[PDB]
Amino acid sequence: MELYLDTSDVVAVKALSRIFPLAGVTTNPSIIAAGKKPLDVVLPQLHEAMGGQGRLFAQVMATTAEGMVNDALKLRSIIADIVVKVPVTAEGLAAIKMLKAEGIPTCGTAVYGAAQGLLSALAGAEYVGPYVNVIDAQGGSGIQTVTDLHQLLKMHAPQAKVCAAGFKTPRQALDCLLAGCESITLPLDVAQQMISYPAVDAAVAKFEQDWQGAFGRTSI
Amino acid sequence: MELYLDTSDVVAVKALSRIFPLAGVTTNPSIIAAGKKPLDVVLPQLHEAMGGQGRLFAQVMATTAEGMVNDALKLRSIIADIVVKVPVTAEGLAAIKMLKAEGIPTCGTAVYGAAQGLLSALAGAEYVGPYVNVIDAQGGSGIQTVTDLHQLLKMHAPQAKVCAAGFKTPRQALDCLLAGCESITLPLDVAQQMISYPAVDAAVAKFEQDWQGAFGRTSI
Amino acid sequence: MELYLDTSDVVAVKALSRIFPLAGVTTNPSIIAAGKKPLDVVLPQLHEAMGGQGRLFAQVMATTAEGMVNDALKLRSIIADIVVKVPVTAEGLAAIKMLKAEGIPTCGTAVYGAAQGLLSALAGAEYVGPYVNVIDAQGGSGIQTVTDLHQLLKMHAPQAKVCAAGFKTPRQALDCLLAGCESITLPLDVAQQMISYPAVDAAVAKFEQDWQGAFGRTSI
Amino acid sequence: MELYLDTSDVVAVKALSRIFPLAGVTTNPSIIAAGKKPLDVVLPQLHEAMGGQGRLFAQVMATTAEGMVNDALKLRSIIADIVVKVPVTAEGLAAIKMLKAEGIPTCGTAVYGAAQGLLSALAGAEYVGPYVNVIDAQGGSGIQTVTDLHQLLKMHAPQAKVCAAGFKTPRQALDCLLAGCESITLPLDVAQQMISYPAVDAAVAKFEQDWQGAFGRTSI
Amino acid sequence: MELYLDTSDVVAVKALSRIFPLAGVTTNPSIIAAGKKPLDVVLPQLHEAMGGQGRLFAQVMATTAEGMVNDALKLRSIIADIVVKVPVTAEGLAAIKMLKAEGIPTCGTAVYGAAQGLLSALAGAEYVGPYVNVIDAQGGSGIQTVTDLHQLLKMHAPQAKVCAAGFKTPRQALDCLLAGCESITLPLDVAQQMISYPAVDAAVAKFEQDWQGAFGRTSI
Amino acid sequence: MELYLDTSDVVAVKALSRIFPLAGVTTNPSIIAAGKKPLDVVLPQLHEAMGGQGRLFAQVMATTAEGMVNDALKLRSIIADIVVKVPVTAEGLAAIKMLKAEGIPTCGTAVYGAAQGLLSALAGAEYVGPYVNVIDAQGGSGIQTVTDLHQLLKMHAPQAKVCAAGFKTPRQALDCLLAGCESITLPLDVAQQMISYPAVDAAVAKFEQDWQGAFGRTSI
Amino acid sequence: MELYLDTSDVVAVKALSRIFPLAGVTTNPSIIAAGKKPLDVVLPQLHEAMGGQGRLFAQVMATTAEGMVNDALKLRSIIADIVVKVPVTAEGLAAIKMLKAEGIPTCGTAVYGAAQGLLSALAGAEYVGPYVNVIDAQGGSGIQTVTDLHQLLKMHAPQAKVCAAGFKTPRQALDCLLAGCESITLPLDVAQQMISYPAVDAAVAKFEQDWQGAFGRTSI
Amino acid sequence: MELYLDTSDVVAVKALSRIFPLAGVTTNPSIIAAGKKPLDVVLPQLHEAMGGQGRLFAQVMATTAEGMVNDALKLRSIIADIVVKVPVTAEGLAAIKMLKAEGIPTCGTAVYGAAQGLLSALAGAEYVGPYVNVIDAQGGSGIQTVTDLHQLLKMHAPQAKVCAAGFKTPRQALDCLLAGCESITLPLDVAQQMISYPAVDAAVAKFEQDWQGAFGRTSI
Amino acid sequence: MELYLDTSDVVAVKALSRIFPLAGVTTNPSIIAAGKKPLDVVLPQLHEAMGGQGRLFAQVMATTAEGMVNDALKLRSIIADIVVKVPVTAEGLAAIKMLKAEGIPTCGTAVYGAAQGLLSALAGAEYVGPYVNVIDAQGGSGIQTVTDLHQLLKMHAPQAKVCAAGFKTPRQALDCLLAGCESITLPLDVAQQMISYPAVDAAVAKFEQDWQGAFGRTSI
Repeated sequence: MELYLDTSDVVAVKALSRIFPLAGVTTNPSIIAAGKKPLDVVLPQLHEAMGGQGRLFAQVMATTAEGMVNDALKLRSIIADIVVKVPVTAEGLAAIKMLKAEGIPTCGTAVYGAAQGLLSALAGAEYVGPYVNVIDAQGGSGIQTVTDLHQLLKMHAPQAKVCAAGFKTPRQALDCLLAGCESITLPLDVAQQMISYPAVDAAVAKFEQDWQGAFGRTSI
Repeated sequence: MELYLDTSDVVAVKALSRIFPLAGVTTNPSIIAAGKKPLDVVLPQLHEAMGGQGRLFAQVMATTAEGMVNDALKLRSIIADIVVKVPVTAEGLAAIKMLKAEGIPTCGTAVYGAAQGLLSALAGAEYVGPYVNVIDAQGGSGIQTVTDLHQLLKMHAPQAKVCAAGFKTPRQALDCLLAGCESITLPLDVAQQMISYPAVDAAVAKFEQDWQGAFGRTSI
Repeated sequence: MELYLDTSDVVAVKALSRIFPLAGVTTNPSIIAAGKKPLDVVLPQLHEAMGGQGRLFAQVMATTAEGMVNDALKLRSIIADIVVKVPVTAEGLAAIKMLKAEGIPTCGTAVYGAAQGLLSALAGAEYVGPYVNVIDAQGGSGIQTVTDLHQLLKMHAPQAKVCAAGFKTPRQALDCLLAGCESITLPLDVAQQMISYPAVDAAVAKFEQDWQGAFGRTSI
Repeated sequence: MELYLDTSDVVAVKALSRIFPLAGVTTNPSIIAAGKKPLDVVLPQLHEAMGGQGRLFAQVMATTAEGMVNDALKLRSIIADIVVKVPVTAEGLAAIKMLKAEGIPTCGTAVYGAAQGLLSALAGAEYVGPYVNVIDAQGGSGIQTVTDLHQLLKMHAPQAKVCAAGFKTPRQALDCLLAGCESITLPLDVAQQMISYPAVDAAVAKFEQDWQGAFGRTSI
Repeated sequence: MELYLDTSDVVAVKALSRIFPLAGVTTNPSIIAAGKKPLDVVLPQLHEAMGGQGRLFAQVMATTAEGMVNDALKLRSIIADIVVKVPVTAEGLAAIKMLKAEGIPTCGTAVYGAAQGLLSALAGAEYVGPYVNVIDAQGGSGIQTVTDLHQLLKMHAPQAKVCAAGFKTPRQALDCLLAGCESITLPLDVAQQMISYPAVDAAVAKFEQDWQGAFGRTSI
Repeated sequence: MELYLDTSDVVAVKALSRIFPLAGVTTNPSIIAAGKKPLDVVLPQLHEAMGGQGRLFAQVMATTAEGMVNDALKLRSIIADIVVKVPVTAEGLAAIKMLKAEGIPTCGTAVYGAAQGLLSALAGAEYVGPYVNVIDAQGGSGIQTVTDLHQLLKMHAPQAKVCAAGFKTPRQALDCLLAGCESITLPLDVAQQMISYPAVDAAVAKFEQDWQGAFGRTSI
Repeated sequence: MELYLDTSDVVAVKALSRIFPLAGVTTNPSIIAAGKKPLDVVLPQLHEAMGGQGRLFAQVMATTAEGMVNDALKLRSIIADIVVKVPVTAEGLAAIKMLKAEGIPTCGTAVYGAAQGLLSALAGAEYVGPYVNVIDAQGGSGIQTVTDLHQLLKMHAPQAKVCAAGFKTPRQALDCLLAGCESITLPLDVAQQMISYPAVDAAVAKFEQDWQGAFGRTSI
Repeated sequence: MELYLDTSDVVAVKALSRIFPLAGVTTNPSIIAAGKKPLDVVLPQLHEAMGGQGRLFAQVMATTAEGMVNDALKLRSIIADIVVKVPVTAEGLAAIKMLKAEGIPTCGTAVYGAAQGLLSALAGAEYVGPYVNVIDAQGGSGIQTVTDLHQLLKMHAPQAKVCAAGFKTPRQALDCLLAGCESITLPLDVAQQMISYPAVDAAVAKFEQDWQGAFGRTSI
Repeated sequence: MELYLDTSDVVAVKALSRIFPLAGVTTNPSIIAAGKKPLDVVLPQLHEAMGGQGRLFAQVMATTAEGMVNDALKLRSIIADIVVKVPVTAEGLAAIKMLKAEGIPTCGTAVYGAAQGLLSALAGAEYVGPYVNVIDAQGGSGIQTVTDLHQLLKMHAPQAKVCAAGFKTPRQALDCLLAGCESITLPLDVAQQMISYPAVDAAVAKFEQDWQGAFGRTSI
């Protein structure tokens, strides 16, 4: 499974890169705007924070398919192996098709339904990104949409993967993973929650207390 | 998965060919009549609109099996690699058998039950076309019939595929695809509905608004 | 069960009132605009077309809760026993609360999720109308949302009913009814489709043919 | 449960009335034509065969709703307590409504879908008759349609009952009964099959053989 | 739940009457033949062995319905409150109907299918007896038949009960009871197996051993 | 999937051989007796009707295993590649074992339970034939028995196939096929029913009507 | 729900009586032996520890049914309202029957199967005690046996309750309660585990810490 | 699937070897004692009865692991390819381990739980024998235990098989086989019941009767 | 499947090594403290007790990731092929990553959720050890967490295994194994319970009694 980070925070990415088995860092225009720095500056910094390896995601700005292709070329110039993000629209689907014809990896973002994600995957997208929280806030079920999308990708576009995003709680990520999602991207808060357990600290303290009682020291 | 268009509209087929990953265009005598132009004039136009590639479907008009074979030969003369469509009747099954013996690819159309579609597939048809809307309007369940037909084809005629048609809503197409259908043909209204999401437009607008707020421009 | 018509066509309502066991006619601002006539003119006409009985639904146009209440009072003045419709918003929920305090029956329209419909029902709404086709076109599942809403209403607001709307096919209405919906409103096309079966005509013709063969007469 | 006979055979009805707990005899124009005698002659004969009790069903022949009501009045004149049968069409639904207004029991025949049967039941029909064999031969599932219709009647029209017909095997009748159908009508072949078991005869013969072995006689 | 004994063994019936909460004793011609004594001699003995209470079952031996009625009258003369047993045949169903008209309780024996048992129950039988062992030995499933019969009786003939018989193992009786059967009749071997557990004896021995260890005695 | 015909009607077999994708013709002593001609006369005629290809089934008539083997040798002499049919009895199982040792393909007929069919398959039978209608008329469930038998053959005798027979309706055949049966044999009535749909004829008529309206002719 | 304690520890019973909503205290000969004091001494002490209320359980020690009845009379003399415990054996069932006839409340202990517990309940026992841990250690499933016993008691002996015992973990008690058990008896260790949660202590500490931070005190 | 016989009856084994596709003969100390002859005499006789082929099972009698290994060596001396049987105890598990180290095939008998059977299989046993009847008589479910054991063996010890024993009815064997058991051992009564069907005899008689009616003879 | 022992008792490990098919011995700081001897002394003793083979587990004691790596190196120095254990924390995950980079096998202990275990497995852990009892004593479900963790490992980290720990009853271990866990570690009490069955002893005694009755001796 590929575990990505949904942030542009370089310091946090560096801090969590040595803890998590991160497969990359994933960004969207809102995240970049929150970062306040441009792509040509952020993307090298995020790549360095991951140790020079990993896989970066960036989203296009244009609305026309040709503009999306030009933005994809710019992103590939900034980062050689970047994976574009492209909203799944009519122009988005056209741009995905052109990028597939051009050999540039593409990702179908702004996916709200299983059929839309499947269309993006068939167009040539390597990843299809549904936002669980946005779909849940749209009155639907993000987990059900993600499960349907994963089933469709596996049975119809086996070369495509689902990169579920938009998690408010670690339970959402667990549910998405149990649905079979081949990839997942977590925000900093959710990612930190996934590893912070007070029960683990209590158990470690109890182990150390028993060690002191039986030996009188803490090491070894 | 093969995604076809259930239309004879050349302009719309050309417009949607660059958006959708179309595997071809599918037609029936009613669609052709609505197009008001003959097969020898439409089929070349539909093939050109698809970019010179793809897989066209045309339906025979004869009632006798020998007449159906003659119509299939005429269609193959018009388009070299066309896939005939043949109603699944006694004469239809006979014609499917003869076409299989002749190497011409055939498609079992006018399928109202899973067993009828399985008979068409066993006769030699590569595709079996159940009309979801017609079956639903016949008092039955189009999705259940399509699921049964797909299961029967997969476990009895693995070389045959289900090309579900007759969709009034994108949800019907999604349900058919989740049932495992190897192919699907959408009408123009349904196909357009599959890619038009106001929520996607709103999300893109929000992304651009954040981009402007944080940088003051729209591109890159 | 209450069967309503989602139309403002007075002639069609009159024609279908003697066929269907209609409980009333349901209208929304788009339907009224398509009707091209004002509420003070349409509503008496629709009531008369129903035979002077039944239950009419009309939707408020104000955005503020107090304006919503004023529009509700105007509608009640036009039709004594009309059931208002109110979009389920913050101001919509406030207006529903005031109308409940005022004894005016209210309906929660523009419902996109089960929880929103439950909030409308708890505020005091007698009906909660989710549009199945709109929710389906929003990337979700209209039938699943309707089922969840009905379950919530039955186990939490037993005095409220679900009036499922927005049907493209009779199968959607059948699925909603099988989910337990206490009410359903159909457009003219879907309502007509539910009663027109060619198989029934063929069976009646066969019965008459057998009657002629055995008796040589058509009547009795 | 109400057990009816789908026949106009007076001798067979008399023979099976003393065996089965028959609730009535059910007829359709094809059955009457096979009988070769008119309603004014058959219906008194069928009523007498049942012992002067039971509940007879006869089907109207008119196409217009007013003609349907006239035929219903004629049938009621022939048999005082007869239950009409009326195909579920637009004119059929209108005639059902008029008969309900007139206090004449009505039955919705020629039912091909659950929604059509529910419409007939809501119009005022006490019984809704789906033909399992006809629906099965129409490419659908008769048992599934009957189950859906029964669920709809129970949860929406509790005063209506399902009288499943068109059985080729006793297993179909068993499946319909297990679905909860409140009534069932069997043809003579199926009805006779339901009670004829060679295993029962063998077991009785074995019991008599043991009785002879232990006692030497057959009686008592 | 009514617990009966499928035997004519007077000594064993007396022995097990004080252990089991028996509702009566059930017999068939084979069991009586194995007993080697006539009904007029056995039935009083079986009634006395039960303490003068309980409900006895005896089976008719005639083949014609009138003969079955005469045998039922003879049995009622022998035992005032006996419950007849009548094979579910055409003549058996006729005899059940006559006995119901005569007020004599009847039981539908020789039941091999759920529908046959339902017919017997509708005819007027208070109990319906399927033999689990015989149905299992006939290639079918005795437990499934019993479950279907119980469901049919509960939803169609609520006044009738299922008295499952023909058990080779206590697990069969447990499965029948878990299916909801209102009554059950066990043979001597199965009935004895239901109460003989070596584990219970071992646990009692352990309890007594602990009592001796802590106190030094066995009583109190 | 192998589709056989359960008949000895040479003319009907010839008529349906060019329509259906028949794998052969299947016969039993009752069918042959209805044909009124001997095996040495029928079997060559049935083979010729099938076009000189296909796979014929004939049933032995002896009661002893050695007699069954002799009858199998006689049948193989009449038709070189015939598949014997052998009732699954003790002598039947012995004969199946001897035929397997002799290299003659064998078929286990007269199968009433899943265990009996599995025993026949293990003995060496290539096909196991359960009669759905006979099992259904025996009080059990033919479809359940067929499903259990197919499961057992698949997990225990993978070299054996289930050839379901005894169909009264096409729905039974569809249910058997959906259970996974590798083979099916249909009678003439059921087989003809599977391909005759009035809806298909109506749809073809509508297609021709649209063709005439838009073009003014019927061909091409 | 009745919550009992499976112990004879008077001090612990008194300590836990003010914490738990105990319905009584339950004992068996092994527990009493571990207590090292006789029934005439323990039972008054246990009753006093519960505050003079509640319902005590004691087990007979005789093997013969008459001896069991005598022990039950002795126990009732010691404690007026005690609920006896009686192993479900042949003599145990006889003793249960006599106690039911005598008006003494009885409990079926040493229950290893659902059928044995149902027999005890039908004999007249008000409670049936399956030992979950003993059944689990016997190779079976204690939770499944308890669920089956509860279903049987509810559908056959509605006046009887299941008092599940023999718990090693609180999860076993939770599973038994979720199965519908009307009563449960916990050992001291399991009962203490049910209320001791370190997470609750941590949450309370956090609440008090926030209270101190925001106000600077601990009370109110 | 491997079909064994649970007997030491040489004459019955010889009689049933030519009917059943027996894979061997299985024995236990109780069966041998019923045979009244020693292993050195019975085992050669049973091997000869099977035709010199098949796979024999014999059970050790020692209580210590070393004595168990000595008994296994003695059994292997008597029969070269015998499959030992070893109760799954602590010493039994030790003996299974030693026999696996020694290359002697071993079988885990006296299995009462899925975990015990899995332990035996992991120790090295090729077969694991649970007695369905004994487990059922122990208050548990033999079929559930067998299913759990088979699942555990398949997912944890794929080289081990389940040889279900202790059948009172053929339905138990059918249930075990449907659970996927790779082997089964039947007693003579159950084995004979599995092949004796009166319905098959009746069907054969009907076939011969039709043959006589149409031809006038019995052969061919 | 790998069966480990969750103990540091050298004598018990030696005793149970010849009975169980142990794959190793698992230890934690609390277990080691209970052992009262250091790792450099216990680990050689535990390895010797297993016969010089097996796979030992030891847990690090440091809190920092670098200290965890140093402790892992010390453990590997003590035992060449030891499998470390590392609590799944942020520092624990970092240490797991470094150990994977260093080629040292690692185990993710102190796992309280499926997602935490999956993170440990992705970081590089060969095993993931959730404590069933510790999770159950935290208000959750240990079996459900173990099942979710195993599913996640199989579908996302196929190279990792689940080593379920913390069992109070053999039923917990059976449930974990039925969930598919590739490994399991048992405490001495639970391990002993899995092999000690009084029923097996009774069956062996009965076998020996029959042997004496039929032969008069105990051996062979």
